Amino acid sequence: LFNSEEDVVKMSPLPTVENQFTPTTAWSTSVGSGIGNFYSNLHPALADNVVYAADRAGLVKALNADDGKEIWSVSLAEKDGWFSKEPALLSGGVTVSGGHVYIGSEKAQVYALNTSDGTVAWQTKVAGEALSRPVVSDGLVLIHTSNGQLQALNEADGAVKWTVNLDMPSLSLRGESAPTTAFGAAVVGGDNGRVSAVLMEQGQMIWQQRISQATGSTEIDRLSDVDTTPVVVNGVVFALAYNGNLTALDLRSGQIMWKRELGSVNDFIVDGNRIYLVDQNDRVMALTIDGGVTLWTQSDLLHRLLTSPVLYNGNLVVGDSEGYLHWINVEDGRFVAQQKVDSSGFQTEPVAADGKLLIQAKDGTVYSITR
Amino acid sequence: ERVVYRPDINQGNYLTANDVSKIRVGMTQQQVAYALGTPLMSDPFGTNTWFYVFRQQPGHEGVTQQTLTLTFNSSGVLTNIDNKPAL
Amino acid sequence: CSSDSRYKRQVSGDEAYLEAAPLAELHAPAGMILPVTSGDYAIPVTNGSGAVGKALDIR
Amino acid sequence: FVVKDIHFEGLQRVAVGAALLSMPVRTGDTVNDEDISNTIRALFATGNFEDVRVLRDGDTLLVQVKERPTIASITFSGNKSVKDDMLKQNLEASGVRVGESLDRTTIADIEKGLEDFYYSVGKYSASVKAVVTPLPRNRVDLKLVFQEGVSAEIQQINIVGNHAFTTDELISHFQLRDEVPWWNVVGDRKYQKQKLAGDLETLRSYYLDRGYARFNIDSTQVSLTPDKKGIYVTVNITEGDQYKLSGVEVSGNLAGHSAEIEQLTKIEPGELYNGTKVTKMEDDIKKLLGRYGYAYPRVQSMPEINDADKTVKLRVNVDAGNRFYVRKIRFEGNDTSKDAVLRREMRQMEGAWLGSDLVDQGKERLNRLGFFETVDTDTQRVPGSPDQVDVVYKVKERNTGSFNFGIGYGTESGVSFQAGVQQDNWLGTGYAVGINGTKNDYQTYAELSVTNPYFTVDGVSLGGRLFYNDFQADDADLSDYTNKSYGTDVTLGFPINEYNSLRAGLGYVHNSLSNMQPQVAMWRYLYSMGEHPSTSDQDNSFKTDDFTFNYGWTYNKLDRGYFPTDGSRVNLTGKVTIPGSDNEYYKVTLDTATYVPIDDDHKWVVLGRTRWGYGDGLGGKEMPFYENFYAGGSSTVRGFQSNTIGPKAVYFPHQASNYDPDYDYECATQDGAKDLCKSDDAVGGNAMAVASLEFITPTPFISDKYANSVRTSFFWDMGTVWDTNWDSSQYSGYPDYSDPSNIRMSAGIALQWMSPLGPLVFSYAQPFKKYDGDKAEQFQFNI
Amino acid sequence: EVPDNPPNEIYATAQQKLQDGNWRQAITQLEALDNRYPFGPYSQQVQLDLIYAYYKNADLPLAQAAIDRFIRLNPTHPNIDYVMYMRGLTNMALDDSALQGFFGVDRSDRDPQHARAAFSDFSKLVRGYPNSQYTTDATKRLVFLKDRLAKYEYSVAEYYTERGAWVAVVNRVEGMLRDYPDTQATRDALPLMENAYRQMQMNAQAEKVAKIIAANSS
Repeated sequence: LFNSEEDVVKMSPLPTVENQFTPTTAWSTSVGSGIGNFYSNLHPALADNVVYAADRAGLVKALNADDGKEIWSVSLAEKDGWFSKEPALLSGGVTVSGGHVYIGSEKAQVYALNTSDGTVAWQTKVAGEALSRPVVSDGLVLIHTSNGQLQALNEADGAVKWTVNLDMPSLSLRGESAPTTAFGAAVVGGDNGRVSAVLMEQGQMIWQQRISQATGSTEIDRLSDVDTTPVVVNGVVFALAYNGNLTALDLRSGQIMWKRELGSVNDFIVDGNRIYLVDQNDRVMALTIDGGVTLWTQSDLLHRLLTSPVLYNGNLVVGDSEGYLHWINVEDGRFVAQQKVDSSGFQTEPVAADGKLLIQAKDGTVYSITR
Repeated sequence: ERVVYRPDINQGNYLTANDVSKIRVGMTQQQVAYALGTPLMSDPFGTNTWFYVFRQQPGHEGVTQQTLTLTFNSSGVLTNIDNKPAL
Repeated sequence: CSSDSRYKRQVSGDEAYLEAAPLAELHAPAGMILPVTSGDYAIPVTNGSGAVGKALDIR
Repeated sequence: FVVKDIHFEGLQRVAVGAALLSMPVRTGDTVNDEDISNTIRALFATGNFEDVRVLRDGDTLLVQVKERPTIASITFSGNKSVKDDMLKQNLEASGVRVGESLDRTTIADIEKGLEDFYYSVGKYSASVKAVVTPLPRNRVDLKLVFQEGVSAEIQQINIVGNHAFTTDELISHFQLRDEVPWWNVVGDRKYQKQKLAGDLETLRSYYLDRGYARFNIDSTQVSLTPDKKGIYVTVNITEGDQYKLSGVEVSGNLAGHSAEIEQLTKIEPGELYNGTKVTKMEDDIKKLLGRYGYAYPRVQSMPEINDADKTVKLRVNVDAGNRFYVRKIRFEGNDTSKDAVLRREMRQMEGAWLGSDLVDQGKERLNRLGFFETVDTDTQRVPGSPDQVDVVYKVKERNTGSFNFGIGYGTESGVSFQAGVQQDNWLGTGYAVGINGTKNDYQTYAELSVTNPYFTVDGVSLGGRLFYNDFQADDADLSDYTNKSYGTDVTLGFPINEYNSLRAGLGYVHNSLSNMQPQVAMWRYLYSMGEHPSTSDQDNSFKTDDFTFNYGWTYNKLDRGYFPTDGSRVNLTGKVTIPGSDNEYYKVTLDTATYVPIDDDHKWVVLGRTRWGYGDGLGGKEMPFYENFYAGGSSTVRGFQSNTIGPKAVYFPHQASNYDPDYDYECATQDGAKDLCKSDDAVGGNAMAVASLEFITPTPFISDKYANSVRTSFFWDMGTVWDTNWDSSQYSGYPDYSDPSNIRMSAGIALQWMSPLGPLVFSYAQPFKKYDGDKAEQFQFNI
Repeated sequence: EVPDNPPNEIYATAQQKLQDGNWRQAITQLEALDNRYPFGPYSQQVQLDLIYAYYKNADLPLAQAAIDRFIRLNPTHPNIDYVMYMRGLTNMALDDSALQGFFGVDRSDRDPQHARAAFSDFSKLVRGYPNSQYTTDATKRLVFLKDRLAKYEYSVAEYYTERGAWVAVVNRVEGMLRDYPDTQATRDALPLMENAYRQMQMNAQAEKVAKIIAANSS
């Protein structure tokens, strides 16, 4: 009966599968799930020839980022507990700050995991785990946590610096409202449609600003994935509302330079004056910083299960949870290359770092991609 | 009859002996009603006489009764307390 | 349409509610005047109008 | 200007002067072009005028209006399992319905609200699309198009602030489902925030019992996962600590019954805090003092949480109230029957104190009534007086009406017709009459019994059954075992308690066996009576007048009178005889039906119906074989046909019937099978042991409106009838029917529909261990 | 299954499917007017034949539903007297209108929970409308419905004489007593509460209620 009951919405799959820079992987190291069906903040890292990627239940794996071959392992699957061996279940992405790799479990346990071997250099449980990747900077571990609490910890023992409630939504409205740090203030948005700024070195609100609508009397969408962590250029700060409603505003006051309160725009990088975006229906678009004025758009991957866009090999690089990788022009605006390097597929970030291109699929995690 | 078990005659609506100590001739109806409230029987045609009468058959060993009537005047003030037993 | 050549403008079961007389009221002894009138029995009598029961017009 | 006339164009559903009364430009008013423009917006502010075009010719107005009533259709298109009117209530929450007005400016907002309706239930994945057509002379439409994709599906709960207990073990205690295994499919995994709140209180009780007086829930947060389905949950709790229930400090208006209370509040001091049992024990006094007269036993417990030793101290604070509440009762609606039998099952009587429990025992034989579609109550306290209440029992009565008939074997044999009608003490008498009479070409019948079960005060229910039978076996008029019995018998009921209902009586079982068929265990009873007949003819004759004497014990302890679920009821009937009978025997059969629920809402409840037996004499006699026990094709037995499980009618070589035509009546007859043949008929035994275990199961498609007597039931009927006196001396080639391990096994299903024409049970059954001489009927259409 | 007509035409189909006799057709065009045309000034008259023709297939309470459709939607009308009389008449036939009493046993034990409300309606008819065509006939109903509750209560007074709450004997009489001074049932339960007094040894209070009986011998 139920193999035919559902009125699901069709994606525009992939017009113009391209290869002008003929894309291919440099290895295939499926470390493993990873993601699967389990939606998590855990995103890989491509750094120092040490693949700081992880699985959600099992072994910590450092791979050499030249071949995908393993440098070391531990397993921070917590060896016993209530039942046994306690799958990792990370509430945060991979944060590697110094010799400590700060990844927060959904046991609210972030650990100063050694870049050397994975030793917990110190451990700390927090007041509820994270909806963001834990922002470890400036002597602090700024964690946008699930209870709306911005629980800044020490990065030396986990001594909790300050813990205040953020722009808290009606439930866990899932959004990475990670406080990016700039000019002394930690700018944190909020999963309740508003935005804010907070003095980073003491946890004190510079301002908190309502932007747009959210759940509760003006309810918003359930399927869209909004980057509520701003890519912060100089104090004209460019940030989304939680229903993707972009707004250019001051850091120190929040005064709106311009805004894109017109849609649940998904993900973004600030390319100087080329604001590249993903629409809520997974329609790609370029915009500018002087007003969101379009350079180009793309509806080839409409409703496709895309990741956040990155810029590498002079093209907009992105993955999807169908395991396709896409290369769209910096300018207009269609496919320059396309690679379906996976089929389990990417929910986490395509890491256009290290002069390379690392990913994490649902099981087919660690490949480095070339063109 | 020569029967061992019998479904009973039953009632309640009575007073404890403390409630008989709660009452005295000269009390108002209200003075009864502050402690014993309204009766389940008052006197409609004549005076303000209250009643708290109890009945019981204990399964064919006879049938018993407690007739607790409370004779009042017209002024609502207690005039006679007849706590009449069974039979 | 279907009956014992009956049952079109009439009552099912029995019609006991018309054929009786008013209830034979009582003449109380002197002094024993209970409030037996104490019910809701504001039933005022007036000679208007119309028939009774089955014979009463039903448009 | 001052207007001469106003033109009211196009209204057709609302009154025309209602447009004038709403007009501030009315006739006789100084009417200006500002108020003309004000009439445009204000009749738009009526919401009913699809356009308001106020103009005037110098002074005489024309307000040319299209109207936007009548909303004629609100078409709900796309909601497959979602019923249409629950969206219409949100449409009604917008002030919009059939007959209203349809302002097409406000489309998407209530579309957002109906998506907010879709949001709230467990979906969001549906657009809505209001389609409006105009219709004759005014009317407008609302076709609403639903894009019903998917719902919010439970992914995960996380209980943060929990320290000792697994999240997953609480899932097994919970109602929110993130787990249905493929070999444990026992449910479905969807959201509702009340299953949230209940599982909070499940956990709240789950920490109330273990000790955690310091337990609280901080909050909980569903991950609004970006997939329009994903429900990952954090549950912010504060487990606190296993504190100790170390003393009960009961106090208040204790009314001199604290020992009765302390019987309830027997705790262990130093026991870990179990406020769940306190939550029970706090109720128990409100039964107990509610029994004691106190209609409002205002009771406040307090766990005085003593953190100094991590204990709690159970303060209780009691306000008792008044006692003598039961002044009078009201009923509601027994329009087929009597109130006084409902009053005689309402033993809560007036001129008493409040037995709150005694109120409810009045409803137990209302529950043992059978004529109840609910036993349901309105308890109105008579105001101004705490000695006065008037409970107005608002119920739903149960329905009547049934007739059925069977067919065959007629229209080739003589005219077979059976009479008898049923309307249930007859449609509300309390004093019932049982009537039968029928005839085929072989018999003429006259059957009567009268019953007054409800003249009495005890619970005595006598039935004296009188009968004349013309049993003839009109083959020629003979030739196939006549068995005639006419006279009188009695059965009974009673109290010893109000559960007890003593069934007993007298008998005149005047059995005149003539022209008997030669099966051997027919002569099992006839060896005790001393007949020396012809062993191969059917002219033989045996006459007894079994002056039988019934006694038993009906411990009528079964929940409902139509659908019971707990307890242990007997409905027993048997007989022994005294010096004075033709047969100094005993006939005992026994039934056993204990009901205990596993499902506490009782949708899953066992159903018992077995039949036992052990029959013999008090020295020198035996139970007769027309009173033998016949199993298969019956209530307790399925899988075998009518009168099949048992000891067997093992025929002798029938050679003469005194009528046997050209090759008929195969009773191991002369005309075929001239032999001592164990044939296909069960003679029955003196020791029965047969059973059926059945089960209450609901259906997730049958409407609850009438499902109180719709049920699916399953069985495995296991057992045999044996005969402790079935001798192996004559039965050399015939099986040992004295063994309890002749155990026939048949298993199957009942598929019951509430048919308003009587019980129609079409039962499927499979005789896996189908013993000797048993027939098979897998599609049994028997009862 | 009925389409739209001119607004003066559906009256005839209401009028003449009322003249069919198969009762599943009459309401079918009675209702077919006021749905398409509720704005007619005669739609409340359509209710008058509706409450009328609702009775016919033992489908009663839509009459009471259409009785209140006359009331609240329409403030000023004299035909509430019909609506008030059909109110109790709907309220009565729920109690005792079956033909199961065809063999010599009537139905006062059958509980008049709605013919409780029939007394409410007929009391408001005789006070709401004095000279209307239904005031006299409802007054005939107000006589017995009082006693219809009485013998119902007297059955309980018999039942309390049966079971033995002799206090609850006299109250079941007293509930019958204080409301109405007219029934013969008031006369005959008057020794039973006094038989209750005689069993409760209130023989004088029995005699005092027999003193009430004494002048009531008329």
